[PDB]
Amino acid sequence: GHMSDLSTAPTLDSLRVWLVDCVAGHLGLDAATIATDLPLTSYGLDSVYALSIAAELEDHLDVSLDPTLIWDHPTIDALSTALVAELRSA
Repeated sequence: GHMSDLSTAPTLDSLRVWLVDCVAGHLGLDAATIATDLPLTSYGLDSVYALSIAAELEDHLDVSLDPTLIWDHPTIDALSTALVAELRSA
């Protein structure tokens, strides 16, 4: 019913959906067929794209990403895991 935001207490569903939804909006394609199970390469984006794009994404969640790290989590599964981790250590 009520759409929960995060209240400093984000949920895996809110993030995971954020990532896929983020790409969908970015490219404009359908989220159900974005690439949640595929890397960013599928978008055919240049290396310079990740810089600005990866910056915009993380800039939205008030966080900074690492260089070799971005190429480490090119998928939503990894990125989401890392994102939720920001709220959960272990």
